[PDB]
Amino acid sequence: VLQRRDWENPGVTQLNRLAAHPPFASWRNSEEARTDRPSQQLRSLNGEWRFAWFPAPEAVPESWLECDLPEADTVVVPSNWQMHGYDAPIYTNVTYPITVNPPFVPTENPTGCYSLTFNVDESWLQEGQTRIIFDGVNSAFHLWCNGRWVGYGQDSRLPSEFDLSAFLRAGENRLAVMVLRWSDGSYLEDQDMWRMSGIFRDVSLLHKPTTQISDFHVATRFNDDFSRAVLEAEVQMCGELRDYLRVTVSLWQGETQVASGTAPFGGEIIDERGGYADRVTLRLNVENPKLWSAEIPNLYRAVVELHTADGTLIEAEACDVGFREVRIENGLLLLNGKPLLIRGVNRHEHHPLHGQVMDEQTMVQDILLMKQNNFNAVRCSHYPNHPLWYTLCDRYGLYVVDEANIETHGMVPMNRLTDDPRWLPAMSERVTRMVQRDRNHPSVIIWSLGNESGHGANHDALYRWIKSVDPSRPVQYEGGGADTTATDIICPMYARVDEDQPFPAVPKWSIKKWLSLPGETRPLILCEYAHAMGNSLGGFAKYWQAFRQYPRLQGGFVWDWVDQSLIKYDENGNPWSAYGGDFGDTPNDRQFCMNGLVFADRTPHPALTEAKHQQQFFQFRLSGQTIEVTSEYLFRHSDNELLHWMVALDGKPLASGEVPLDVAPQGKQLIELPELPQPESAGQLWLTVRVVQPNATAWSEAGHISAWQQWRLAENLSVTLPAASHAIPHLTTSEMDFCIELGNKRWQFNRQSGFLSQMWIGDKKQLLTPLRDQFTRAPLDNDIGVDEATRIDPNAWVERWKAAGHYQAEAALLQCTADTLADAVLITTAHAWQHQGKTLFISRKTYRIDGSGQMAITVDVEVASDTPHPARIGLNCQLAQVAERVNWLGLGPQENYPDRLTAACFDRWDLPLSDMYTPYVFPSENGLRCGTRELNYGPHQWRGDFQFNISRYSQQQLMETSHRHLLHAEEGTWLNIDGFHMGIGGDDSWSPSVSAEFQLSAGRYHYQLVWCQK
Amino acid sequence: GHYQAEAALLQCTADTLADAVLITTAHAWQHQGKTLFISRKTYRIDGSGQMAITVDVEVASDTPHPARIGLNCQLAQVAERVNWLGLGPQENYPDRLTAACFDRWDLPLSDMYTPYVFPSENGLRCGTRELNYGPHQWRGDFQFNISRYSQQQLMETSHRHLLHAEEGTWLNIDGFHMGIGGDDSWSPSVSAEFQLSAGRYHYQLVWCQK
Ligand SMILES: CC(C)S[C@@H]1O[C@H](CO)[C@H](O)[C@H](O)[C@H]1O
Ligand SMILES: [Mg+2]
Ligand SMILES: [Mg+2]
Ligand code: NA
Ligand code: NA
Ligand code: NA
Repeated sequence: VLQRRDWENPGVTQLNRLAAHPPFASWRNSEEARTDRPSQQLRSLNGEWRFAWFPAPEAVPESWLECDLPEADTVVVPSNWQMHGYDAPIYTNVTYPITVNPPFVPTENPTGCYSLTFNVDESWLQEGQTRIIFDGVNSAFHLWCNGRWVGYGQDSRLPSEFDLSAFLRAGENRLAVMVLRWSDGSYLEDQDMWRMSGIFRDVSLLHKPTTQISDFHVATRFNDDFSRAVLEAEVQMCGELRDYLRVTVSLWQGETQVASGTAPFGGEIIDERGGYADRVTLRLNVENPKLWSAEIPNLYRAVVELHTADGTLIEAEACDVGFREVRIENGLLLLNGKPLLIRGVNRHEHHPLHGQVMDEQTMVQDILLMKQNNFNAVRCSHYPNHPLWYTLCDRYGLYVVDEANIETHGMVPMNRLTDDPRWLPAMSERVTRMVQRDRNHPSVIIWSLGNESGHGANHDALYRWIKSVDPSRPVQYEGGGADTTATDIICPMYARVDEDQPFPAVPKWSIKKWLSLPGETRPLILCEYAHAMGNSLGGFAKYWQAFRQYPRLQGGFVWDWVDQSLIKYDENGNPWSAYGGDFGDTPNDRQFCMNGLVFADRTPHPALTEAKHQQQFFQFRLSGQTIEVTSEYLFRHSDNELLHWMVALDGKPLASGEVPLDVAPQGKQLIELPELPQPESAGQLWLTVRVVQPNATAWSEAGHISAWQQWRLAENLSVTLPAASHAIPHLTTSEMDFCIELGNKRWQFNRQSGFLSQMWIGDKKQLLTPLRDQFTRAPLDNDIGVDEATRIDPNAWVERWKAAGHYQAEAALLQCTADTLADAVLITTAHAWQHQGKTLFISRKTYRIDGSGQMAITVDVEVASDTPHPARIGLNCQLAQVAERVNWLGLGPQENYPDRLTAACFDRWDLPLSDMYTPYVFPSENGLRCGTRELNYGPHQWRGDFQFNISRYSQQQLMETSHRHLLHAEEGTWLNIDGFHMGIGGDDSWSPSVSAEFQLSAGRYHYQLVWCQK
Repeated sequence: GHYQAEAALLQCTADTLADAVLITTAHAWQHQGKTLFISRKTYRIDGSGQMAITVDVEVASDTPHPARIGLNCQLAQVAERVNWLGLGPQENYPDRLTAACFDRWDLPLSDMYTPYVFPSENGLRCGTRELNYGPHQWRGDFQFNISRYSQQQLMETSHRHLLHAEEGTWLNIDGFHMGIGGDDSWSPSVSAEFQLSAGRYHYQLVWCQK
């Protein structure tokens, strides 16, 4: 064992490991099997185990096999030992966490010694077979039972199983598991995620009779219109063949048996040597079957009884059966005859506390959120999941892409292993043992060959293996250019909608162009798109406009579901979110582990609502009085949906109402609105419709909003002049300052800087920092890309801004004059922002303070055409006032940006100040709200047509601080008011991704604001 | 009512600045009680004899997007040459300007008119920073056409040969101009990005004699 070094041999991926197979419970009562109640023959060995850590496997003492070590501790299993503090988790993306020297791993290979003293019931050893199942061990392990070696296993994401029947004694028993952190297996586990290890999934003991169901496959085929099905169940036995032996496969819907078949063993003749005498295929006819889909996850129950002809049950197995067809026809992925539109998301198995250990609660939590936010599909990025995941997806209704635990991203070139026949054995085990495990789950609709491992001949062989073994499911794979011969689906990652990215060998064509390349017929579903890293998902709507226009663009899987942040603690025992490099870990890829639509604790990022809106299942058109509602549901009718409409003038409700939605799948409903009441005052009428689900479901609460849309109706422009003012403001001129006085209000303009330096209400200052122009933002993740202090990327927006000096450019005053008028004082200014002799921006302003006490600020900016386009064109100032609430008439309520505002609605919004800050773990520009016409904060009111954000953090603190928890609330409130703001992008987070139409490139910019106290 | 919309004055004040005079105005174009467009303007005339016109326009969102947001007038002058710094030499519109080049152009006044057999808007040149005609110079960032033919005469005349040179020179200077379309000629074919849909529009001119 010490001598062999099997963890450094891709030829040895297991020793004495049993065959893979679908979930077994070995029920000895049919009814228990039918109802899926716990099985006395399936014991869990989860809980308190004994664990010790070692620098290498050589440093594991001989005594540990026979005796528990005193140094060892009592830990909970399943667990990742990094999460218990024993060593550091490593976050790396591409570059391997170990030296690239296949198949060799580091001599210093962290070794986790697990042990358990447990009882085996006598009954279990008198008859039948007792096996141990390790659902997840990262990354390789040797197993001993009662001091005797049992076997070895690799592949972190599939169960390893061993027969312990001859190793177990009655009474107390002891398992010894030596878990290696790195193995030849590691070379195929280079996923972009936290690198951890240990026994991290369930450990259990299964008892099976000596004569047993060893394997079983369920299949369902249909007639042309799905009105008749045939369930086909292949069952294989182990043990002695006997004439009295039978299998009954019976199909239940609730408590009704709908079909049943019983046959002896011995299948049809297969070749010249006969057939499988140890197998039987059962064929059941089902009339008018209830079809399975994510829309309506109709399940049947299938119970497979192994028994004597005379009626003695030997054992029962079972699975949920979902009657559905998955085929690709004429270039379209069809489910039950209908073209799918995949509203998907990639989801790693991550928990901020427990690491890579999963639990029902978290999984259920994830499914509900996904379904509540209009997702219908998930990708198992990039390994087979905890077995409960599929059960839940079967039951709640989600399309799953099941992915082999193969990623060799770090290799050079990416297919160095996958094109090497010597790695085919290791690879095949990762594909084949997956298929054997999950093939009966209806929620799995697509098989994937892994992730980011180039395209090698090994992929082609495995592709064909699956197509041969399971015709029911298309096979996809992205490596080597996303459209190789190893994929039934064009599945690129981060291909853009309109923009070609013609990388050599592996181009990412615009998805619209990709479909029509000469000879191409396949459907396109993006395996990864819209990289939700930090403040992101800009341009998301553009994907969905395309998905809907093009039949063969059948959607994609967002990257990704949840931030991979871990929980650390400070001096005071206060929790904070940690990313790459926060564990002494190096080389690291810092915050690249947080691309989630939700935080590690499952709190939504702002972007989640944008996804929810774009992935709506009802589309709307307006034509005068008529709302046309179109259903994008393929199967269900809108039987738990009513339309809630509201007409509002500038946030003020006028008319409302409800209509029940009665829409057939893919059908249309015309809702005729009543004659609307005439709005008195001036303003813009907005119509808002919402789709509300009256009844609670398995996945949502009563009143859950599933879709919404807005339209501008009538606008009555204000023509009424404000009534003339008695008072006239007084200019108090100085060498250094222009003061303007009216009532208790006082305005000061510094004649050396050119900016409003101060305002007074009564005799209290309102500003801590003068009102100045701003052309920069605290850079987003998308602004940064793969840019770091040691490796400069000159093309990332932040570097373009930096090199051009946007951040360090000083305002030179060109002009600052004062004029008194009939009813107003007029301050005129001009500033030039220069860096090293170049003039980047000229800002020409006028400040018109009149008798009403309302300062009308007019701003016109020239931006030099050869300077990189600025992040924003606006003003900032630090206010002295700190209010509890922020109130505005604009897009909201949540954070929105120019290329991410479709989900925001125009209305009157009122939130606490803290909600106006988005706590991105890597702090940046955040909290912006667009199309705002009025902003209120304490005694202040601004009016116009602007974008804004308001917080206790400066753009300077946001860009100088690496983690959210290190931010300190500054004195007063920083306000950012922008006439214009650059898009956030996020088609990926490693190249500039902001589309041309969201870049501030017009050259000349104009916006006007009205500042008044109310 | 875009074609019979009457201008209704809302504000018209003057102020003497330190070194200039400022004329602030506000207009509403109305039809059947509906305000279509509001035009807010400042005219600033300083010692150099330069008239800086600042125009801010509101367009009601529920009115069809207008053909142009600009200014016009009939000049008494009739010159032989038109000289401009902008896209040219030929007629160009926002959705048909890729062939035009930015440069100093000098054409006879006739060339600034396109003789389409059925008369319409014509002769426009876009992205113009300076226009010279006789004594006059206009500066900013605008589009313009310049001819002996008013919009009114063009739209009322069926054939080009029935056209008569009016007295003086009709000038149209647009801050913004709607696309011309053409994907077909039997349904709206002007793309969204070339429709004047923003709701609020700003442009600025400088007028002076040279
Ligand atoms: C950084 C790119 C060169 S690779 C890029 O990294 C991303 C980071 O979240 C994801 O892991 C993507 O799958 C991968 O293509
Ligand atoms: Mg090995
Ligand atoms: Mg990768
Ligand atoms: Na489609
Ligand atoms: Na990542
Ligand atoms: Na930062």
